[PDB]
Amino acid sequence: TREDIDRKEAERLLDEAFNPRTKPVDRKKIINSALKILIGLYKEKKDDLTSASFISIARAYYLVSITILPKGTTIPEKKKEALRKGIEFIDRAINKFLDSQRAFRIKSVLSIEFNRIDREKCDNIKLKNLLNEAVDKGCTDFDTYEWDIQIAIRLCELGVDMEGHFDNLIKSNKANDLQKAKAYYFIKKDDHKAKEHMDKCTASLKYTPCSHRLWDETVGFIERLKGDSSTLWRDFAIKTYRSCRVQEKETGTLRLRWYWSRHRVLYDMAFLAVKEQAVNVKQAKIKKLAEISDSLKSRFSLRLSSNHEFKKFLDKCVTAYQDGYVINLELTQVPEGWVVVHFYLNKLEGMGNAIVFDKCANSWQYKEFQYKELFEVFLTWQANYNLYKENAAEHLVTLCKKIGETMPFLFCDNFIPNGKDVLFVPHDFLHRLPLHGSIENKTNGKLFLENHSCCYLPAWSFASTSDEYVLLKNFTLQNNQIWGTQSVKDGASSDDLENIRNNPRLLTILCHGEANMSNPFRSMLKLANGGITYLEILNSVKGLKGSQVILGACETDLVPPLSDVMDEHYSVATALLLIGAAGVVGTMWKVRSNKTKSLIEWENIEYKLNEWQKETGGAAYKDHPPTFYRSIAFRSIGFP
Amino acid sequence: MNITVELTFFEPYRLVEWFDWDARKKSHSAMRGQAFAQWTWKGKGRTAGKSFITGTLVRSAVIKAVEELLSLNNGKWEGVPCCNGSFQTDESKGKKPSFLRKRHTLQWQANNKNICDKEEACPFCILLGRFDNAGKVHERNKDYDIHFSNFDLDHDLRLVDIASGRILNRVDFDTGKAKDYFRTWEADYETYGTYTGRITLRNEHAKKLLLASLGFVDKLCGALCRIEVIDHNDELRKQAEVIVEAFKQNDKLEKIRILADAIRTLRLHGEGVIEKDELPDGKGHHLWDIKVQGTALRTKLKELWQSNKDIGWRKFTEMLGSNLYLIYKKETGGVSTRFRILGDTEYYSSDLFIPVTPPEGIETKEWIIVGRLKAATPFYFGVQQPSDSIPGKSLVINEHTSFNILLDKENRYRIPRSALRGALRRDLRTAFGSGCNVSLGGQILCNCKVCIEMRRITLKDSVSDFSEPPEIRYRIAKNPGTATVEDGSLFDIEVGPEGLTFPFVLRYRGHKFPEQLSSVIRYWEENDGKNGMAWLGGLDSTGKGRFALKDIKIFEWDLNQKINEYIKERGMRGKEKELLEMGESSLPDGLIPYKFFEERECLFPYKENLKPQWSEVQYTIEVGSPLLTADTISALTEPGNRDAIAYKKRVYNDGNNAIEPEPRFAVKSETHRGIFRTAVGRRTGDLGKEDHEDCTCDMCIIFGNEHESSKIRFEDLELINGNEFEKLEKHIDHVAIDRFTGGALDKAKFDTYPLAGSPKKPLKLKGRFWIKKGFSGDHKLLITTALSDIRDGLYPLGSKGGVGYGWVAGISIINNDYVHPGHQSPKQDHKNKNIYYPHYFLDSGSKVYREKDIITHEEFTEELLSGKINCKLETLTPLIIPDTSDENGLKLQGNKPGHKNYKFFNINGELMIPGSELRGMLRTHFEALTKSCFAIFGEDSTLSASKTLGGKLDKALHPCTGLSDGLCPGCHLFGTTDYKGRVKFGFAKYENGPEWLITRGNNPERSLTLGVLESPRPAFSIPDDESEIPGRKFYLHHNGWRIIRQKQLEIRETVQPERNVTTEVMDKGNVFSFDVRFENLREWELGLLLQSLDPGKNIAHKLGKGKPYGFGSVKIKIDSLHTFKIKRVPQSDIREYINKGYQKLIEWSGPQWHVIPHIDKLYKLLWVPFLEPDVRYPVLNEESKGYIEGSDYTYKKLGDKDNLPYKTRVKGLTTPWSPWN
RNA sequence: GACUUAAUGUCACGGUACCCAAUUUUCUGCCCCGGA
RNA sequence: UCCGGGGCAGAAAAUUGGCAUGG
Ligand SMILES: [Mg+2]
Ligand SMILES: [Zn+2]
Ligand SMILES: [Zn+2]
Ligand SMILES: [Zn+2]
Ligand SMILES: [Zn+2]
Repeated sequence: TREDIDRKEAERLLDEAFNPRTKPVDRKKIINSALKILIGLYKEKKDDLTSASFISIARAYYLVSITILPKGTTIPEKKKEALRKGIEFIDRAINKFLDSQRAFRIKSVLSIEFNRIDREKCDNIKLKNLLNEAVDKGCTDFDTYEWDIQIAIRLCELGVDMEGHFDNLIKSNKANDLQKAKAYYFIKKDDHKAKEHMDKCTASLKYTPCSHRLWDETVGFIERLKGDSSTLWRDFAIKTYRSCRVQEKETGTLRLRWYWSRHRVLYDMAFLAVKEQAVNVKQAKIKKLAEISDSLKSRFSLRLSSNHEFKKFLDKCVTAYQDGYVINLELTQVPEGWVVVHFYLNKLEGMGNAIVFDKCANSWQYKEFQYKELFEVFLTWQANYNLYKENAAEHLVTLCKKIGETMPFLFCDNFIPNGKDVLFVPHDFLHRLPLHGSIENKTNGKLFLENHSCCYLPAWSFASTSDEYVLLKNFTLQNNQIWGTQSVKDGASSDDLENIRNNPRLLTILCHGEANMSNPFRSMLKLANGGITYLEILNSVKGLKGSQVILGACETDLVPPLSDVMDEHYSVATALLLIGAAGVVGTMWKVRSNKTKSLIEWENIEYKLNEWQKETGGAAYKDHPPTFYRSIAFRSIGFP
Repeated sequence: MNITVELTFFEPYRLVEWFDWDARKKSHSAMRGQAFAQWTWKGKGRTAGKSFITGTLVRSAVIKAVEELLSLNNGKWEGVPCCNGSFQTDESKGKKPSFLRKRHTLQWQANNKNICDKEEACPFCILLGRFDNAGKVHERNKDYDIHFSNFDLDHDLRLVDIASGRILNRVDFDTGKAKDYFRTWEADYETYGTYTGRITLRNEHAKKLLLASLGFVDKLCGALCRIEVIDHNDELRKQAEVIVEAFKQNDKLEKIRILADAIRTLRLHGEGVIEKDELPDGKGHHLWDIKVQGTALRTKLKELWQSNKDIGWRKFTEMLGSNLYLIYKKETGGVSTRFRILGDTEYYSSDLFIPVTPPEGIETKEWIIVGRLKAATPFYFGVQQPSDSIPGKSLVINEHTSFNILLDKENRYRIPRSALRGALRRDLRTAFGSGCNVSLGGQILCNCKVCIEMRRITLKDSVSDFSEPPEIRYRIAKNPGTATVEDGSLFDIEVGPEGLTFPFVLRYRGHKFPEQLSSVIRYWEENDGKNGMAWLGGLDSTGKGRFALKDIKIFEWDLNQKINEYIKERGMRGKEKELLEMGESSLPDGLIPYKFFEERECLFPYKENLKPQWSEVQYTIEVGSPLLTADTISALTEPGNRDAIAYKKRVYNDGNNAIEPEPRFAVKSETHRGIFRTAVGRRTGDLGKEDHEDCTCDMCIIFGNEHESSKIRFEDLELINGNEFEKLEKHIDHVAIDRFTGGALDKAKFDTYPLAGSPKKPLKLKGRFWIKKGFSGDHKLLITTALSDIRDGLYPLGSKGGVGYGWVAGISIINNDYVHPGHQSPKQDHKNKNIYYPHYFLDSGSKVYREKDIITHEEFTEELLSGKINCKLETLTPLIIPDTSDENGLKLQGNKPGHKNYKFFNINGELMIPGSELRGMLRTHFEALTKSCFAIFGEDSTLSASKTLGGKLDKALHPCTGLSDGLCPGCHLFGTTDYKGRVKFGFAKYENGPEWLITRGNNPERSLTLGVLESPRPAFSIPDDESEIPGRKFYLHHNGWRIIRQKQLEIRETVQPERNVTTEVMDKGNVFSFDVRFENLREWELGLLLQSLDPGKNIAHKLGKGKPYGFGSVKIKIDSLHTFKIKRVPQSDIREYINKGYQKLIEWSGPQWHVIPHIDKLYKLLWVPFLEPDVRYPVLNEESKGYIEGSDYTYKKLGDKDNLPYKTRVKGLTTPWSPWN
């Protein structure tokens, strides 16, 4: 009939889409066209179609599902939609009926994918029952159908006995190394051959794009191994993390938001593996922990570091950040007397790490802490701040005290020696914490800054003449003769900041600021006319290379309290760091004018920020919480 | 102790099916609706159930109100210092509560003397039930120090009676399109808005606080609330079946869709249209007089209404129209079903405690802005089909109305709280210039500015006090290639009237009234100079939903001081219309007017973000041509029997609180928007491409795609010249005339009712479009270019625009001397002794060239020149164009009853002829000249016998049916049903010359009485079935009008008054001027068009009534020709165009036009000897009136085969100017 | 009473049925021979 | 053996179809 020829054309289209020869961008379009043909046929025949036509509709829906790559955190709703619709249509095909075997094959693969993405809707026992139905209905043909291999591997992973099809599973040419390893591990328990096949898959991972479902499948395999208390999960996690590193080195900066940020649990798993493996060998393990921690920090920002083309790309990055549609130095290189505290908040476990390197002692050591209570207190501080800026100071102090309570090691002499300058490399919400102002949990406790002149760095990759000052006040010391020719005091002339040259040794942007928690790329320095923002800073201003920027603007270093898909800072101060600024004294929240001007008094570029903060009200946490809040807001960012 | 609590809702509260707590996780719809009103089925079948409100939900609302109340009063109530309470159940201590808080908890400095325990606790802990016997698992009802029982609905109970299922939305701010959607059951808040429950309290110390909390619960179940303390369808379907079957019997099945549309629109007319028989009577009627089961359709509908009077007239009309539509769909190959393949995203959504501590002594207050949203434009609030809108219920059957406007349970228009809230959130995000795209199910609150405001803002679902049925806009999509309606592109949208005012409530609860919220409220206000800018609802791009928020009256509850009176008055929740309509003195105790509303220009976010957001460009189109935006569906319902009428809007007038008595004629905002979009996509070529995915064309950024909103929003082109015209709608008759038979085809006669636009009295249509902030200079210049293109008359507005309708006169923000030899017989017979036939035939040939490379309408191709010709009509003999709007225009029927007397065609008192007649004459001349098909042909008409008329005609000569086989040059240039014409003839306007022909014979001067005008008989032209069809019928240029003048009295006396007609007649030498626009026109095509206009110095055209009588022959003079890619083309290039058109004609055959014999025959048919040949029709016999003695020129002599052979007669009818005697 | 609540934790007012579409395309108010 | 006569007065098409989330 007409239905037969229509569905034959749709099946030809789906098969032409199935093979990897076709480009994915047109593969999606031709799968959608085949689905359009099939759905038009289904609508024109309403509820009485040939069973194989319903099976073809379900296969088209599954093929749509297989081409919907998951986003950074949330599974795309079209993926769940197509899986649900395919399952429903193949259920209609099963109720009224080597064709039943392929119907149950498509049903089982659809249900496998639905269980993988939405385990609650397709629970594991129901999936197991339907997988058994499929395998007793002939779903065993390997070396010709990769799907049968998928049912076989899922069945062996649910825990049923699958030793009979092992030989056919392995001899099949269309089985990837991960399915081979799962078969060798789950039914034959051949840990050596499972290790060999997993090593092969991990080596192949160095080239597969992060969008590939093989990444999620191998993360799930190693997760299952870790839950099984297997002895191979550590090496598998470490090697897969090395593969993720080399791959992320070559993915697009847009796909860092989308698909690389998916493999954060993989970095957590590798961190756990190295931590379990952790005298000299132990120190190398500690340094590898630091490397794993730093590899997750500010990767898309690191790629943010002619003009119109870069502006267009930055606009694309901003649209991708908002979940919109886009239209198309070693860690031991610290200078002497400086201690670097690398942080890492493991999300797979409930712990966070504080890998520290002491350069003078050349000593690596980490301490674990519970960041859940500290995170709740930090969110308390952020909510109270966004409601009441200067009246949340008390909470800030509490938060600071929490940093001294959840992290008492910050005040241990053996951890961070007293008097050693500290460079924090925080992770996740610790990026937004005043680690410089942390108060030790002792009677009359001292802040962290008092003992150590502590500066920050969003990631270790950020670490890397003119001798005049170019203050750009837009709010006395504006008439001081130390200000250079390019310095402006009446109108900020944001265009002049775009046109600042000669790599000044210092410049003060005395203006206002807005954090823009909704979109950190429009975090604005309220300069003249249109305020310059993170988007404009990354493109327009180019003079401040090697500069020592001082930011009197409010909320220069304020970020949305909630962590992004990946750990990056997205602040105005980080924006200026991205254009070559050697150091930034950006402000972490709203401040008064008196403290900013006092900062500018400290000419006197070589003077440490810590001496300031000690002198002017920093120690007065019990005396006056508001003066503490005004004091610590100026974190120091950069590397000497 | 224990008290009965009544929870009254004041806007439609959300409802969801009750699920058990463990089973609730299975369904995400009930998982989300944990704060909704619960509904549990009372029996099998999923038909009837009971609606309740979970006592835990009322308890959560009450403890939230206690949190806010204590936070306002520095952590105290009535002098009793409470503690911060506990909202953290440790998992080791016990099981977590079923509902986990994901919001900031209002906290304060603890002033309690001792820690709270079982022995004694603060009223906050008592209201929490912190230290009672009852715990997280219910065992007994006596274990609760505070107990909130279930709240059963106070009024078995069917679900559809209480609730209506509705799809909500999550519209992306950047793209303007909804990311996803979800469905909830908005229950009736009028008949089922009251819920009774019980609250027991054995700890009287907290009692006062509890009662205060009951007064502080602003909203519950998704609705504002006060918490006080004590089947014709089957029969209609059968009748639809019988009606549709009877229509199918008369092969009028396709008319059933039109009938369903008319029946649905009858709901706007009320009962009287059927009971008083206000439907058009007919000249019977083509649709309302169709015989159904033995009776007329109108009488059948009257009987149906009498039988179905039980349901209201509105409901009866909608149900009958829907049933007729559904049955028609069933009989045409099944009813269309909708199925979103991939994107039907029905989406539904880290335990953490965040204590927020407001500073001690801070002042928090409530500003309740009350006003009226006036629909400055026809508003549309979308809703799904009624089948989808049934609670408790996979293809979905597409109902009659493609787009329904959301309505209240009593058919009143509704502005949802959700839609108005989303529009307010978008405007707030604009005002701040910084806001999030709403994240669903987030672990913590969005602390971005817009989210904080929205969490502090509570609106009210508003229902208009106007329940009359919606108006219907029948939007279509034009095919860019053929400029015709796209296949399958047709949809009726229910829009509410403009000017309809809804209540508007906006409660802000917070410390300081924001500059951005005040900026938004000033943005929405119309005030005096600006326009209201609340773009609520949908269809914003087509000017639907621009609401002016007028009658704004902000108030203020000083919550820190006036909390007791606020609780007493319940925040005036459900009493906001009182705040609108009560005096300043009669306010409640704690409510004071807010005198600190910042003015419009004193709000920086308004001036910087909101004011430049939408720039209004208002302009007035002056149209010197009749304007007709067709409303055929509405044309059928209201009387006059007009086939097509000008579109008119139903406009609400709150001054009289009713629809305006005279509807406002306008070019719909959809038509205006489509004209602009076509202009932009033609200048930029953006209309050319078929796919606009991942696409950034200028038209795509300006006008939006399937995935992005529009940066330009078009409003209606309202006619502001209604009072200027005495007869605003001019009845213009039209009829297709067979190319072979000079008669008026069969069924091709029709009429039109366009607005009386004339060059001297043009129509002024004032319309405006809004431009989004951030338009490129290139895009702004492109919009200006499109506006100027409209100004130059490139795109007429409305139907029949290519025939002389809706031509834009403006906006406000050369000769030929070709000599033709003629024919030997008239020139040689200088004595005028010869008598000729009044019409002859052109047998051009069997071969017709069809161009399958159809010229597109999607761009102005550079190789093809577009422009405008100005042509001078010169009448070398009296011309007759009757003003057939009034068949008694001359008012002489008193002397001669039954006589058809018409004035000359004229609009608004100035003398003109329709551009449709000019196009028809030029098209006949062009088809004959280019050997094109008989585009209009009476095939269905039968001839007296072996076969029909269509069989005799050649296959190649047949009218072009579809673009698949291509179109002939006549149908290529002038268009067909599938293809819009690329030539557009305007209404010729009289300029100078003798105004009228004056004949002393007629008692009414300047008028002339014609003879008998009877239908031509193909039997004379085709004497036998074997003989072929002669060809295209043409008439000669002769002075038979002089004969009519000398026999005026004889014609009047001998001919019956009803047999003939009298007309106002032109004189010799009258001059008209008409414009002829063309787009994407070939050089040879333009040359051929110019030649067909002005063929030569002696060749003239024939146009008007009385062509066989020698009337209505005109000379066209091209005095100017402008082209643009606007430069005036010199006569040299014009002659070059005509020469290459001659070359194309020669290539077709395989500048002296007589060389090719068929063109010579055509032009000698149009040759003007004036010489004075005598031409008149033969008489029947030797005894008939008007006979000349001693002449063989009679039809008896020319009818018999023996005396006049059939073949010789056929040859003579094919030979122009042939001597008949 | 149950239907139908769990209680030291419900931002669903946490979510514009939104986005795209020209009621349009073709047509001269025109015209002569037969009927029993 | 006969001396009149109107015609169409809308026909056909569409009546919904799509809605980019990874180069
Ligand atoms: Mg209790
Ligand atoms: Zn208490
Ligand atoms: Zn938000
Ligand atoms: Zn485009
Ligand atoms: Zn044709």
